[PDB]
Amino acid sequence: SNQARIDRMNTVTIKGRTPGQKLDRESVKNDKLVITVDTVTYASTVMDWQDDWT
Amino acid sequence: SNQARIDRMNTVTIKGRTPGQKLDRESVKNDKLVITVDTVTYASTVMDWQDDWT
Amino acid sequence: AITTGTTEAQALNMTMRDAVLKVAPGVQQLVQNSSQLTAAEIAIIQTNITALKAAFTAAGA
Repeated sequence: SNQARIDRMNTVTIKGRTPGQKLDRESVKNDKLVITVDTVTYASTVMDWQDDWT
Repeated sequence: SNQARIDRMNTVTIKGRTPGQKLDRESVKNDKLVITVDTVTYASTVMDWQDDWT
Repeated sequence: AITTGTTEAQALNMTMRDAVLKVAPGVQQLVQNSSQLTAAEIAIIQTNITALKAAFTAAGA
């Protein structure tokens, strides 16, 4: 391909309870990241055979 | 080469005669058939290295 | 209103798809990072957004 992906995520929180009490729940959330490649970088040189032979 | 040849020829005819008459004589005819090849047929496809790598 | 019966509507529907898919990858870059927020690229995003509205109007959405 020409692109890649990376995931992202949130965190949680702490709580406490005494006897007889229930437990709560929390919702986490997501996202993503994308990158792309478009351009090429180069260098080039040229020589002649007559100069190469001498 | 780029040519081929075939030969062609004709047929004869029947006639009638009575005493004292000379016999007629008929000449057959000739021709030829020739075929030539001139045109080339092709299909071409090109790609780029930058697109090949991804 | 949108229609899907004939070749005339097929062309407009096809144009909308590639008009929106050009906008799609720019909005993600607008928010995920600060790398590509130069004023020269927001201009390209703006032209793509402008073309998208014309495509919608032509398709009759």
